[PDB]
Amino acid sequence: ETLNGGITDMLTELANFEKNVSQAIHKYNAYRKAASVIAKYPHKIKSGAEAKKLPGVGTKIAEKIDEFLATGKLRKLEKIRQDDTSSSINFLTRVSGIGPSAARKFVDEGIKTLEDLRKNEDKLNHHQRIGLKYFGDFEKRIPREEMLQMQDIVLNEVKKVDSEYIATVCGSFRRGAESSGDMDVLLTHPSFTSESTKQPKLLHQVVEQLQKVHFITDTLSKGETKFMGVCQLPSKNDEKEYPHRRIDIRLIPKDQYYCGVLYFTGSDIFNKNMRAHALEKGFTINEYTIRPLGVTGVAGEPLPVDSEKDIFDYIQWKYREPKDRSE
DNA sequence: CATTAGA
DNA sequence: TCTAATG
Ligand SMILES: [Cr+3]
Ligand SMILES: [Cr+3]
Repeated sequence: ETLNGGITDMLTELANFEKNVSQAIHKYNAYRKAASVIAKYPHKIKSGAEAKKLPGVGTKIAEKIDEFLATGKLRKLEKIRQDDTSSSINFLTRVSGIGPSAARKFVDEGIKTLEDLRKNEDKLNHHQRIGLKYFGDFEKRIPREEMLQMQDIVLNEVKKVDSEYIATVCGSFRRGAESSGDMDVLLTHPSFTSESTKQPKLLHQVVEQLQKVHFITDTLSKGETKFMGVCQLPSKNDEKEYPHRRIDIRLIPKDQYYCGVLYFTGSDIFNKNMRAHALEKGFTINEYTIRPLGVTGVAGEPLPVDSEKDIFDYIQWKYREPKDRSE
């Protein structure tokens, strides 16, 4: 957690580079299990050799460790951090829409900067276009004060269209967070569960609603169960307009909400931990359900859920307010 | 780890 | 169809 820091961070920097700037999925995979393993190790790595005893730890990384241990740096690390092309890819990727593949491509093309991207808005797809259009605002945080106002409106039209709609703003927001990065809304309707073969419109209805009133202003991707947009709070009585903000809506079988809700609310650790527990408590938790284990090794048979509570009750735990679902 | 775009 | 990009 800190004894092995520098090794782990250098290592991940090592990993992420083969992954993006190069196409070294393997090398890249390599740096991670190592950076993972050296993370666990309860003692101060003193030398490569020492490290080396480890699992996944090879000659290659070992060699790494020493230079890092010995000198407060790493050239390869110092040469990449410097490398303009490489840099370039790391940069371009901030463009929502831009992944490594694309990054590289554009680079090969000569497109390295933001401006480069403007000059060739053609070479870009709608997504990317957007991305590009909302780069600053996309990278900005979202004040809960704002989280509140958005949530507000959103629950309004939801309700407005059909009063039989259940929305919940999951995530860190849900979890009290003084700030968030994009709002996620979990949706469901009685009229849609596991088997009841859809009602795409279900989703449809609402996005449409949101647009109609100006909530949603773009569309990144609209599907029958998963919309992924952009939003903006009606800039008041002038002098102050709201920045563009990512948003995502999702349909869900009424019959699989709460798990989902439970789930999406995190925190990553709260989940894992709760989940781990469910294993003792003779169960299984996953993003959609909760099945009772059968000694044979495994089992199934999704237990019925009407609230965040059922799941809790199920594994006989203390209801944890989302506030303190931190871990 | 599943959903969407796109070519 | 496969491939990329989000989450
Ligand atoms: Cr990206
Ligand atoms: Cr998200």
